[PDB]
Amino acid sequence: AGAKEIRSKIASIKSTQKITNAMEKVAVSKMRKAQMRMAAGRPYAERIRQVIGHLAN
Amino acid sequence: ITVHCDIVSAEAEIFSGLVEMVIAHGALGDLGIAPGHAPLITDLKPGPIRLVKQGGEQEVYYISGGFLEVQPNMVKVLADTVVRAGDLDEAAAQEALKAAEKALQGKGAEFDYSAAAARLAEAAAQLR
Amino acid sequence: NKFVNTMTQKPTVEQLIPLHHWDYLYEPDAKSLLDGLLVRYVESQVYQ
Repeated sequence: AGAKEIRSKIASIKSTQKITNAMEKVAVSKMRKAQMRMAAGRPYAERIRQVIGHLAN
Repeated sequence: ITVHCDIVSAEAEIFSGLVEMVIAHGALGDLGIAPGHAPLITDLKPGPIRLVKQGGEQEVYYISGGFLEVQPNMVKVLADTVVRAGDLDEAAAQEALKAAEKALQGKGAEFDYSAAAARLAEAAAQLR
Repeated sequence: NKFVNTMTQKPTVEQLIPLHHWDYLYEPDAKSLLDGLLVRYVESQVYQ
């Protein structure tokens, strides 16, 4: 048809681009929360491995 | 006069520092551990662990059971986040069978492997 | 998946079940203790 429909499509795609840009930083923030939780659970597992090694030998 | 006590769980640390006396509820009776105690591995009951820090400070953490490992220069408490038990231990297993409510199990042959893997391999490449 | 770095996730398969001058004062029997610790170890590896 003309310029009016194209201008509406541009605004629609622009509104979507703004949130996917924000969601990238939200994913990075949640990645850091998951990485600290990975480190917090290591001492328990390594110590249980150290006990079973002697308790079996 | 003090040892390095570390109360830990599969998810995170509960305590870490220097202590003068550690009081625990063992599976065969209560214990009182102080510096230089002999090597000891033990099963813990669900209840509060009392610690004494140099001097007069008294930490009282509630633990749902676990394992106490002791050595003359280190005290490790491997706690549990939940209270394990034969009914709870079996119920979660039965609920994991029940949750897998599959009308038709199938065979596992899965001969469509390449047709599905290659379609997604090509599609995933075009997107980046 | 394993976290190689912030830009690389590696798909992996890890074996779970099939794994010096003093001894412990085992309160219960050492067999009873080994049975419980091996179960806690496998659950912890799955959680990790």
